[PDB]
Amino acid sequence: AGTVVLDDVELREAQRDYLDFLDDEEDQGIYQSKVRELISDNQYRLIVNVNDLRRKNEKRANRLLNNAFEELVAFQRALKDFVASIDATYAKQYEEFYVGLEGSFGSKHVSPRTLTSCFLSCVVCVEGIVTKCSLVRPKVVRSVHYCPATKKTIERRYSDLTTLVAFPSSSVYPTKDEENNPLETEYGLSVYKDHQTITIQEMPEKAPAGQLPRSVDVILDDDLVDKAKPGDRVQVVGTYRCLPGKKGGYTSGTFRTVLIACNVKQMSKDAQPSFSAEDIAKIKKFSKTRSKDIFDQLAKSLAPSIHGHDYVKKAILCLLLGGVERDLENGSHIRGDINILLIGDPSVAKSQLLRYVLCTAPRAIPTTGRGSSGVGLTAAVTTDQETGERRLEAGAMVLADRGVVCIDEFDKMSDMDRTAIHEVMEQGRVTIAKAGIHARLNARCSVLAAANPVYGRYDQYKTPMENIGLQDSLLSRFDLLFIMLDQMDPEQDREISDHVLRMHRYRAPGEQDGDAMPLGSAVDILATDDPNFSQYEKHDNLLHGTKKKKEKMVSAAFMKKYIHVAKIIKPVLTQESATYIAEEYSRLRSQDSMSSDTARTSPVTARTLETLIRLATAHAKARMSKTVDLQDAEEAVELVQYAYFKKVLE
Amino acid sequence: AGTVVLDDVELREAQRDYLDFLDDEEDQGIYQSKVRELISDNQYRLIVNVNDLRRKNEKRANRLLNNAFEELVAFQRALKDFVASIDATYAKQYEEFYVGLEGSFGSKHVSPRTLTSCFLSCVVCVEGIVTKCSLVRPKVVRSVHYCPATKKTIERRYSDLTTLVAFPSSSVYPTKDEENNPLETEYGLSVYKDHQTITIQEMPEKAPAGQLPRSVDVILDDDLVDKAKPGDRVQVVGTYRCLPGKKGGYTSGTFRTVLIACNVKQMSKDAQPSFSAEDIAKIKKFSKTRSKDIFDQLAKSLAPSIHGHDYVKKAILCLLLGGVERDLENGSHIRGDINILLIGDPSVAKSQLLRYVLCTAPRAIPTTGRGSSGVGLTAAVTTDQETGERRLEAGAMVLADRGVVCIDEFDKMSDMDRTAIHEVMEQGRVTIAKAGIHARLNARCSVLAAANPVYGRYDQYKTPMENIGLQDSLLSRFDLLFIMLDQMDPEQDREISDHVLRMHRYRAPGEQDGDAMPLGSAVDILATDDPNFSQIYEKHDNLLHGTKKKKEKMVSAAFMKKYIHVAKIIKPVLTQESATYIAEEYSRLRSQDSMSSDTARTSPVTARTLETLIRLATAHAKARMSKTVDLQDAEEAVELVQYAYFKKVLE
Amino acid sequence: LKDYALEKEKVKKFLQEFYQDDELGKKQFKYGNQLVRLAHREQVALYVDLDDVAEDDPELVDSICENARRYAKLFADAVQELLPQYKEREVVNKDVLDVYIEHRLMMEQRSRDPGMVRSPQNQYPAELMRRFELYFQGPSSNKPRVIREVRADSVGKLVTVRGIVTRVSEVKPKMVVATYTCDQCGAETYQPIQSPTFMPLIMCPSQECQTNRSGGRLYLQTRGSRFIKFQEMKMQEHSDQVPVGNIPRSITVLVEGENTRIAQPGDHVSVTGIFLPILRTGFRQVVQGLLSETYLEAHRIVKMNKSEDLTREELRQIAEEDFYEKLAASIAPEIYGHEDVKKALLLLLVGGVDQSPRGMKIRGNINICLMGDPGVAKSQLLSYIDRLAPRSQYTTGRGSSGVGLTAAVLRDSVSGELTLEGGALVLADQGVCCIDEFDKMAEADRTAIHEVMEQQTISIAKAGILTTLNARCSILAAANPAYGRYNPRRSLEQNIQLPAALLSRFDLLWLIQDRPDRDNDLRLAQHITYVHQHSRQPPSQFEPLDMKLMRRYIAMCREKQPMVPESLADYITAAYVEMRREAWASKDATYTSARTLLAILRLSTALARLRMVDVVEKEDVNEAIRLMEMSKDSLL
Ligand SMILES: Nc1ncnc2c1ncn2[C@@H]1O[C@H](COP(=O)(O)OP(=O)(O)OP(=O)(O)O)[C@@H](O)[C@H]1O
Ligand SMILES: Nc1ncnc2c1ncn2[C@@H]1O[C@H](COP(=O)(O)OP(=O)(O)OP(=O)(O)O)[C@@H](O)[C@H]1O
Ligand SMILES: Nc1ncnc2c1ncn2[C@@H]1O[C@H](COP(=O)(O)OP(=O)(O)OP(=O)(O)O)[C@@H](O)[C@H]1O
Ligand SMILES: [Mg+2]
Ligand SMILES: [Mg+2]
Ligand SMILES: [Mg+2]
Ligand SMILES: [Zn+2]
Repeated sequence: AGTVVLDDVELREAQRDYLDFLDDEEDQGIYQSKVRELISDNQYRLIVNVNDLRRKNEKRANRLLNNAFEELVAFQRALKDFVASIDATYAKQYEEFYVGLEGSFGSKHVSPRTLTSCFLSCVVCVEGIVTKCSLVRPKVVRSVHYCPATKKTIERRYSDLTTLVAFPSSSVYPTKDEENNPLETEYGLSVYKDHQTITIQEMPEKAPAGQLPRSVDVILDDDLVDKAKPGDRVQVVGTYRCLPGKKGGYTSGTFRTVLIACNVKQMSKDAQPSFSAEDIAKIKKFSKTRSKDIFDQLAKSLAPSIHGHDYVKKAILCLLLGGVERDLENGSHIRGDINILLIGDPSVAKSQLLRYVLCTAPRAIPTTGRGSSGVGLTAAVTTDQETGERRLEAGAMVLADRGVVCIDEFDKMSDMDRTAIHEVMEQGRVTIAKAGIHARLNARCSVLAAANPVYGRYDQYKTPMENIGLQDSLLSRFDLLFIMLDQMDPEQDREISDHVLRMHRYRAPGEQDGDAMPLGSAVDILATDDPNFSQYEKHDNLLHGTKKKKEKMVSAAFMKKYIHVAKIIKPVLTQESATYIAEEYSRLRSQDSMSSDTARTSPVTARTLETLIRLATAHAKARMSKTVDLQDAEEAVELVQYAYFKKVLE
Repeated sequence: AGTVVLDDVELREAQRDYLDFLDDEEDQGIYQSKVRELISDNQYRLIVNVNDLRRKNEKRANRLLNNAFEELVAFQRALKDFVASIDATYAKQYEEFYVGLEGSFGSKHVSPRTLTSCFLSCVVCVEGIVTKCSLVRPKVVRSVHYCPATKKTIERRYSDLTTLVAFPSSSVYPTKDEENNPLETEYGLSVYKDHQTITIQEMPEKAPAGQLPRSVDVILDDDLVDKAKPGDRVQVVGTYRCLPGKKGGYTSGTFRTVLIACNVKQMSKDAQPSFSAEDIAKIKKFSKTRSKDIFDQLAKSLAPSIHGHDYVKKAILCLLLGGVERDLENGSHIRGDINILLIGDPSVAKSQLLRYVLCTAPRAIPTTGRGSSGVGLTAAVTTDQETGERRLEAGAMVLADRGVVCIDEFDKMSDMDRTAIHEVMEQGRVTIAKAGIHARLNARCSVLAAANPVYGRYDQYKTPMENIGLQDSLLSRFDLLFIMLDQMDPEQDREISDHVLRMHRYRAPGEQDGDAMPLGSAVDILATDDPNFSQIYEKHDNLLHGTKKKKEKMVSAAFMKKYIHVAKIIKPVLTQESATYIAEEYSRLRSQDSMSSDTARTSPVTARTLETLIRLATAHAKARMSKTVDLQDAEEAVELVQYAYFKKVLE
Repeated sequence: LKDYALEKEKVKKFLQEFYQDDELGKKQFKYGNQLVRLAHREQVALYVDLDDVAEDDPELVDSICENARRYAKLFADAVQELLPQYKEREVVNKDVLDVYIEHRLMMEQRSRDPGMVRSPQNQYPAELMRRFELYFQGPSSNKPRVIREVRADSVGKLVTVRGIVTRVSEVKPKMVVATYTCDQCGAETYQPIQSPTFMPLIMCPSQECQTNRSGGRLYLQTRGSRFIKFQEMKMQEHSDQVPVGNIPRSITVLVEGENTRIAQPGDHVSVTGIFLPILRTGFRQVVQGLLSETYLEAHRIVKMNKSEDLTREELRQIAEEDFYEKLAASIAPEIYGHEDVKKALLLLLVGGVDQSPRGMKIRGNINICLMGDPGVAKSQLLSYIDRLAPRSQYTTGRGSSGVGLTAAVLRDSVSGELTLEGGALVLADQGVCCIDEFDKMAEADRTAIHEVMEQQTISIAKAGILTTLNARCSILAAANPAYGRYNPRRSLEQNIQLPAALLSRFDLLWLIQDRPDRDNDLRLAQHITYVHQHSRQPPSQFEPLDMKLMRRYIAMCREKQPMVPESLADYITAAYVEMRREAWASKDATYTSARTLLAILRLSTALARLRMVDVVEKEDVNEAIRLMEMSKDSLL
């Protein structure tokens, strides 16, 4: 053969439609700005919301989603044309520009179980958990060969025939000149694109509870390779395709299918935020208006469904803001995470606070007493069994690096596990070694833990030392230790019960009118978008989640935005704050700090001094202060003074 | 496997050298002018003299003559670049611009016999005669297809793998879409180049005597195809190459070789002369300065080695100049060709006049009395024997179209041959037919014949009718008849013997140095270039041993050739004074009482004699470059006819 | 794109006339002298510093870095063609490879007929005849890369990466040029080897066997063939360049030649090399295309921060009477207090001197157990010493237990068989093993540590393994004594809770208790707030030494074997018998044995090493005894 096409009508029309869609200037300017932004960010993939195409062109959107390969070829040619129009040299740098897809794939949004053969050559959106990743390998796309005898230089092109027919002429590597002079390959002048394969499995929480998991293979090519690691929950948008078998004279009719990714995005749509100019202005005004009691307002707005526990909510706000790590020049390290332990009577809502943090913070990992044992909590070392090499496996605390581990039923863990937690809790790292490999994994996680005292209910007539069952070294790791009692006072009972009944009465606004909460039975989730991978008035409207209109509460979305901005602040200890903190620490170390019939809940060590510093720093962050002023220090000291002592009754 | 050459150092150097040679603007821009000129007249092949390339870059010259395709493709890339620089639109209008070669090939000048295997892939110059041309076939170079099912149009290119390995995927003609939808070809959108194979044989007069002839197959591609016809003596320059066999599995090691032409040229005698502006100025000067006696100056300068026969020489000049053909509106035709017959005693230099006209005139064909027999003289009809069809074959008088047939020993020619040439000698065409084919071939020729009288010698005492053994129908279409008579007068013998002995003592300057013998033997010809296809011209010959001394010069042979070429194109128009004089002259010629007793008619006077008065007057006017046939022209015509048509019978 | 003849002329000019003033401001033609040494077979590896090339041809450096195999070949050719004119005398034929080379050259000149045109396959391959290796020291203008980020866009480029060596194979013969001989002809055939595997030749291609059309079967031979030292190492990302939720990424480094035997497992290295592919033939691959493995082809291996391989004032502070105190106070200056603890840790870094009398080895290593209350910088001191010591390993709790401390047999990758890999105590052999949370260490590990601390070996007789490992490592342990806290109501040996054997193995059992104390708590809190405020320890009288300088001083003190005089024997004996009498008489004392006397002796020899004297003096003994006494001071 050797035929060329003379202005194919469908490809011409498609490229015209796609370039019309991309050239957004008479329209809102969205994708024209996006293409500028990839030029400036020095990238060559544009992610296109398919809903925008449906809005602009139903016919393109449907044809693209149902005939993915040639449509995507048209739309990448149109993208290259458009990029050249904006900037021809940038378009000259990259051989091809790519298009990823995003948005709402209605029936094309599948799971690895539901990705059947009717989606072949369609765009699909598959969600699952990465079970295995291959190594990132380079695949040669253009080899350059020098002939030392003739001084000639040769280039050979290898087209991407991953899912196409590949005749053997298409894969020969040149080794000889025409008259059998040897060629030497120019590695630096050749072009490679790196290639990866991952397997996506149906998420265990979404799989039918009875049977074995279903998987799909995914080919990742350049820009997309290291986007996912084993254990990650990801969306992969791409084309579902049959791979060719080898040449043979006989075939079973059986084909091996893969998904060729055009886009990979993490479930952590909570690990990447989006700030508009108005959002930033709102944050700045919220911080400037009341730069004194802003912390209290944020704390009291934290777990609105839980009544009470004002100090505990302040402490959780400090944990969510964190301190600042000290990275000394000689490589030494002081941690900047706050670890909190909640001891208390049954049914005082400490699991509710852990659940709130789980649904609120980014990179938050849940774990219960005996459901994460040994190597499931810190890292593990296993042997590859294919290459025979040792590999690392990240446990709960490595996966929560720069995040939170919410350890529920902390008292029901084994002592082996609780002593494995020590190094992560203080030095923020996991050190694991077998013979062929030794690593030091970063686990810079804060620990929010909830436990019951020994005897299940807290005895008020015993010291907190013997109600908590924890040894002093472990207790020292937790910088704040809250005893949450069930004081059966009638007045506090009235407060709690009125609150609880108001939350049991609340009905969502208009969305519901007397109806039930759907179970979400695995075909309903694929019907809509996944909120996990999905795409701000500073206050909530008041109805009866609160009794009366006397004090406003911060919006959850705005609070996420505000805390994300404030977490980056690095306030500095001022000399007055440092002197005050030092004096308070020396007072607190002393016996006069505790009266008679009051007892220490946890020991006061140098870790308590860093606790004061970290709490004061978090308080300063809440105000966006850039300095740790005396008010921050005294707030931290009252937190510590509250948590570290308990009156014992007779 | 599909690779591209990122860097070919040799190709870069070659293309740079060829573009440098072509730019030429600093070096009196000869190829600059040649390329602009091919752009002007809408060609796409540039004929390159390899002597110029050898001057400018000898290393390229050797590489090109010895590695012909590599260097020729480099040189055609360079030529396309040069054309695009001069004119990008014309350059894009043609896909490929070809380079033909010219000039002197040292050992690369061969014949079909000496073209051996040591010349494969070299540029060679081969001279010979065309034995068979094929039909001009189109070869598809780019096929365009349309699928009505999907409205798609595809195109598929076919590289010229004539002398390269062709894999079967190279020649598959697409019939179906990938979905097995029928394709239909767009013939007017597809590109075809035409193709022809000829066979060139060693020339019979160059081959070793008695051996069988040797041939070479020659490939002609677009714009080179119809350049030769069977029986032409051509010079072909091309690459000598071994043709691929068909995909076998067993090979005998034998390859068919072929010449891939890059240029074809005819005998340069028949080609349009090159005319420098000084030459046209010299011609205009000649014609204007000497007008009354220019005809005699040209005539006596015709065959300088032949002494006397001044009227014969005037007539032969008229034959070389010709009358003007009349092409009436109703298709009727009147010939402008002059036919001349010389009858004479033995050894009166009439075979020499025939030979002179053979040397001088363009498109002059020799023949002897029985060397041509009918079919060999006029056309022929044969059967192709491989297609079963009738094929026309041109004989001597068709090949002499717009030329001269110099028939020698015309009397010893058989009667049927002369009957055959009756129709050509008046109508200038050959009517030929077997049952499957009929044709009316153009043979617009003038016949110059030499005959001997009956009894071998002319008898002064017998009537010229009784002495020329030809009938009035044959004689009457010979519009001038000259009895060249050997009178043994002693003073005439003085003159002739002096002239002849003087011609037998002359040595050519420089070439001859005192005792040299001229011959070369069957290798010396191929050692140097052929003076038959080879590419400052004075007016009068300098004085020499040809003439003693006098106040009357001798027109140079080269200048006379250029002058006659220019003058032959003229179409002088008969004026009314000339017409009246010629009419009354003819009426007087017909009436015998004007002519003396004891004076017989050599040839009859018919209306053909009037037509020849007109033709001779027109040729005279052409010589003066008049554009009108004046009374001097008519008088010269009448005096020539008067001299020729009557002879004194003695007793 | 570029003419390699011009480039070879460029590199020839650079080699011939590049000069510096390296030896005391003297222009010396840095690469000409090395070419001389290479021509005399006195030097094998030539390292071309691309900083030098950039000094006078920066675009040559850019070309080198963007196609590095090509320029390694060009530089090797230039050196080959320059060597004959830098030869001043005759090589003494150091080894057998040289004998082969000069026999081949002799026979080639003997049957030369120089004007004749030979076949291109009828000479010696260039790599068969070199005896030199050429490497690049990448320009300092190229920033070091992260192993994760060395990808397909850097194939064929000269890159530098940094990492920890996790696994390095043994040096093995990799064949470079296979040499065969014929049973018919007496010529040699040569097969240069680029692939990871080769198919040995069968027939010889010699001219004399092609003329004879004989069988000419050829025989593969190690004798005339050419091999190179070859190691394969894995190298891991540093903890500080791994992304947030990830594990470190390994790269395979193919080390060969003079670059072998530099990196051992656990070393912090910086590797310059070319990033190259290995074709992945064979594997019936899911994806069509030419997929390949990658590796780093090593050019320059440099051991980094703690693995790193003096001015008159320097010797001035070494000879200063307070050198010991200054070094000890440089130990983690961000931890306040712990002055004598830092002195003891300094002695552990220096160590005593091993004695081998009449076939009875007694170690010189010093072991220290910090058993303290919570939050007293034990883990910070352990981590600092791990950062500082040259061969240190840090282990915590039970994350590296069992074969993470001892060895395990592991499937080799290079050939494929069962190779022994060492754990922490092998990677820390002749260094420091920091064992944090010692009291919470699996009992099998504790028994292994028994044998390590006294015999300095690990004996294993499990199924796949029957070996004795060298573990000559000092042990720096940290523990909490009993229930997290020291309580005075219970004796030592009850809140120490170490068996007398394990307890006695430690030269110093340092007790730390943080009893609250108002002014002391203020001093600590001020120190800590300053550290949090400026990311450094507060200014003091003497600025603490850099870790590089501390390493240099400790290393100099290491090869300083001092001896114990006969004159001190009575003084030392009296100190020992005294310590032993308090142990017997006291009712709150730990186990005392002859190991206490050996502890005196090796502590005092470490002090003497710190003074860089060759004889232990009474003050060294005095300070050693004071340290042993302070180690149990907090219980007073
Ligand atoms: N202010 C409050 N105090 C106590 N319980 C509350 C409060 N507000 C709500 N609750 C409700 O109490 C119920 C039980 O709380 P939860 O299960 O979180 O208790 P818990 O402390 O985890 O108990 P346990 O220690 O046995 O796990 C929850 O449904 C929660 O909604
Ligand atoms: N007038 C003349 N001037 C010069 N040469 C002459 C003349 N007459 C005869 N000759 C010489 O006589 C020789 C023979 O002449 P030629 O062969 O042309 O005679 P011819 O007339 O053809 O004889 P025939 O009629 O027998 O064929 C020629 O070489 C020619 O040079
Ligand atoms: N002089 C000092 N004494 C005690 N602690 C200090 C001192 N200087 C700093 N610190 C702080 O102590 C904190 C670390 O606790 P550390 O590493 O001491 O635990 P540890 O000694 O191993 O105790 P545990 O027995 O509970 O494991 C560090 O953040 C460090 O900044
Ligand atoms: Mg609970
Ligand atoms: Mg004759
Ligand atoms: Mg510790
Ligand atoms: Zn042999």
